[PDB]
Amino acid sequence: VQIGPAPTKASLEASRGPFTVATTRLSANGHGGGTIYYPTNAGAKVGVIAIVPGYLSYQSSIEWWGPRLASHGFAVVTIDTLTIYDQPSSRSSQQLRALDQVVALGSKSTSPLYNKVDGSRTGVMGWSMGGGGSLISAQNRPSIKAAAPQAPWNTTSNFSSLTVPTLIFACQADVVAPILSHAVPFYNSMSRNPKQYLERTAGDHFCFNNANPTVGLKGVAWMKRFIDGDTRYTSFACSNPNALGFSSFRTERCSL
Repeated sequence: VQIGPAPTKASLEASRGPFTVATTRLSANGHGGGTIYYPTNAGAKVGVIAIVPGYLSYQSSIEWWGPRLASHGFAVVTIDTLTIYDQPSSRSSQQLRALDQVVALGSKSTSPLYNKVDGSRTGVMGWSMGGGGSLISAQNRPSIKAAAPQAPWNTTSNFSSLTVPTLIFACQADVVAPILSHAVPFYNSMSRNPKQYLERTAGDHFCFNNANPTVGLKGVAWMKRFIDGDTRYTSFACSNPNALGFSSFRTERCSL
């Protein structure tokens, strides 16, 4: 599907895409509740992205993605977890529940999301333990169309089964999830999928939590290309962004 205008570097670096963003609450049901960001004027049904925070953290740590992605044509739910101590596998379960519940609101005539969402097109994102959780979600539910975790943290690194297109945002100087034992092994384990690695120069573990323009371009382009199948975004999704402030870029099985 092709939603919205032809993309440009400027339009993807901008604070917002073309659409106006509303919100509605996701009640706590097997997670800590969330906010659903959605476009009011996409003109067609949109896919769903669920985003999960890190250890000891709340929705605010991942919130900037909500309006950013929603304004380009996605329903984006940012959740709190059952507890702030929850580990990656629990965060994955909660993320999948949030996806399913947003999809179900799209079929509820009393929901603001009624007739606005397409449950056949879904993605997962998240930070830190929620980034590990997003890789776990993609591993456990291969019908997901795209994953784009940031500063992912996980105690194991065998993501070789993944078939989901996966972009890893990595923080070069991360002390919490050091890249040589977390992000890089996670990336290297993958061989069956379109995949990408983008590393922020001298970044600490929180380096993706505050709305960088290249990060925003990449996350939207990856989700457009792989959730929507929108080949207008292939060049933005697959290319080195050639941006100041990034120390490494790698991609495979992301052609043209």
